[PDB]
Amino acid sequence: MQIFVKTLTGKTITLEVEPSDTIENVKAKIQDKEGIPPDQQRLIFAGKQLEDGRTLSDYNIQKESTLHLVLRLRG
Amino acid sequence: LAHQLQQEEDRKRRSEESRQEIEEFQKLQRQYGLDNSGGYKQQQLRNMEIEVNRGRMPPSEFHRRKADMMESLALGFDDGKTKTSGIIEALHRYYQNAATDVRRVWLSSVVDHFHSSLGDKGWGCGYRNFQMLLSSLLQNDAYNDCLKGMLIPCIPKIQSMIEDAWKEGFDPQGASQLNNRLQGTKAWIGACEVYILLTSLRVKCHIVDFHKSTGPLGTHPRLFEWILNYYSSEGEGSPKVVCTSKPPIYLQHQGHSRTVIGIEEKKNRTLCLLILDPGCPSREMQKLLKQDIEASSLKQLRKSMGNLKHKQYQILAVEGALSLEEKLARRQASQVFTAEKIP
Ligand SMILES: [N+]
Ligand SMILES: [N+]
Repeated sequence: MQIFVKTLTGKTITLEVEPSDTIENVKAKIQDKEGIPPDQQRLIFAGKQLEDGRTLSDYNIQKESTLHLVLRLRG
Repeated sequence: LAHQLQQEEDRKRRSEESRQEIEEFQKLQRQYGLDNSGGYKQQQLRNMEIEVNRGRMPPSEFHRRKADMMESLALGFDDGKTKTSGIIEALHRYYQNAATDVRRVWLSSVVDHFHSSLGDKGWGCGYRNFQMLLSSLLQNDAYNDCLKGMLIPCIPKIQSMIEDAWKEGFDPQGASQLNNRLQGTKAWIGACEVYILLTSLRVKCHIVDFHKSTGPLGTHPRLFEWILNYYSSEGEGSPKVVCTSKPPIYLQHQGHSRTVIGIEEKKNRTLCLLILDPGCPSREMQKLLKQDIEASSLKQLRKSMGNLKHKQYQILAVEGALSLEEKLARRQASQVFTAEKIP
């Protein structure tokens, strides 16, 4: 299925994923298309930061859902 | 008919998804200070207008404060109204004279505390930490040539100065993450921004990335040990309280940053960080100034390993000055932006 990944500047990419994909796997797929190491990424969906070892299944991610992507460590 | 049934459900699902996404994006852009909704000047005025509307501040006084704010912003200088001085000297006195559970304590050099004002409350932390660090460099003769003629900048000036580092060519990927602009925003910043700012001023510094916990129960012993190593000296005749020449350490976790101004080695051999928070109001900081320090107040400054359980910390530490050639080398290196990682 396709999902979208959108940064807080509005930059958007599409990813091909399965529900069984871990959040770790999704961060790898983002690195694959953008070159951003997974340690620099925080993914948020429905108010929650997504945990590496959980699956898209775990969070009800649907086709054409958008995950938001926070980059680096700021505060 | 069948196709229509599928198309309608999909449309409805998509619309709900879109509404949710838009609402979340808005909330996040706003939290991170990237929604372009204005800056420090605006927030100060809005929050002062609340103070008038609530009846807590005379309308004339709003005009005076506004006038003074505008002068400070024109000059680029922090107005000092959130500054508290003398904390290091007060800690030195306390550790020297008071019965403590401490074997040895190392302190950074003189450091002024800055908290957020009405203008930056909620988002100014990283900038306020930069101001604390800079206050220490500005009293240290090693940095006289690189920092000659500088006063503590106001937050809008710090935002300008970061932009200037981006314009020179530092960290273009980091710039793009913040829309290439900081003035007129409430943007959260991190150690990467503080790095390129200091580097652009010819200050030699580096980031160390404690990217996962290294101890039991999610603790970060490596972090504590790195700070001990930074503050401490090899041996000899070192006194119980050592007030070093070293600058404080900028400490970032996700959502907030603070300034580490020293480290205690307890008699039981455990370590405790001494940390200033730009969220602390002046009245709380003042308590450290009294001759005998409350137990709660000292406790507030002291952070043991149990108190630092965020997943990832970064520090930025200052190490001396750069030549122009070393600055240009670091500017080029910042194109593919990396930091030392522990472990
Ligand atoms: N304040
Ligand atoms: N702050």
